[PDB]
Amino acid sequence: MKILTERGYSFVTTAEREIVRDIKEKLCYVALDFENEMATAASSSSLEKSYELPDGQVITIGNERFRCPETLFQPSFIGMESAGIHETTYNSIMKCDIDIRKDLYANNVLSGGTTMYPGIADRMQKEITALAPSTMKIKIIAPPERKYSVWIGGSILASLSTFQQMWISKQEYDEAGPSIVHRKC
Amino acid sequence: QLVEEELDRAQERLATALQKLEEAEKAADESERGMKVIESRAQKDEEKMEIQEIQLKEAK
Ligand SMILES: Nc1ncnc2c1ncn2[C@@H]1O[C@H](COP(=O)(O)OP(=O)(O)O)[C@@H](O)[C@H]1O
Repeated sequence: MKILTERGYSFVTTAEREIVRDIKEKLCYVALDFENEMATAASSSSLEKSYELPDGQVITIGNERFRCPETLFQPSFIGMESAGIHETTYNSIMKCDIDIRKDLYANNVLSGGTTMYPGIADRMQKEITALAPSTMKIKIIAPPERKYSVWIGGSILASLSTFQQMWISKQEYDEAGPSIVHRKC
Repeated sequence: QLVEEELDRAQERLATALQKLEEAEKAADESERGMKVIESRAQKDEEKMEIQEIQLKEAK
């Protein structure tokens, strides 16, 4: 919403925020190499696509398409101090015991909606490969339905027979108070 | 006789005009049908083209 104002389009309402969310879900992708992608978009106009708001009024966006999700890898674009998702993944790995991180390097599982951009698995693998030692096999696992992985796994879990003793019954709550939840389960 | 001759001649010509209008609106209907099917086809083709071009992008 903030980066689209430099082309003239101004979305300020909450409804317009929903419109911009739809634009993001339809036109944005992750660039494998950000710098030369930027130079390419500057040179030609083959990256420009068009979107039609729900009153006519087509809008055309250029390098915004990949500048929007690039923030995941350079969170300094929005004034945050953290590191990109590739770097926090690598740090979380390197915070684990040296014997399991070879098997962690090869089972990076992606989940949730924000991991649905075209080309995010390739960029992620490139970055982690550049960070990790040159002997490990980096494998990014990105299922085609990863937007509902949490719900699917939750149904699998709640269906297990060995899980039917892990519920928090009403009686346990009546005994222990709301603090039952984290104190035991 | 001028009154009644203008009357019935203009009336039958008005009938011909309304039939021409019905023909014109049916032409509008068929043209609109062609337009809608063709634009839907264009939409499908364009979205598939975009999928395939980005697939070549990732592949290469
Ligand atoms: N195809 C897509 N491409 C890019 N982003 C998407 C896509 N689909 C959803 N999103 C983003 O994912 C978010 C919703 O994802 P979701 O996993 O449902 O989050 P939550 O689990 O918190 O509800 C939205 O903010 C939207 O911007």
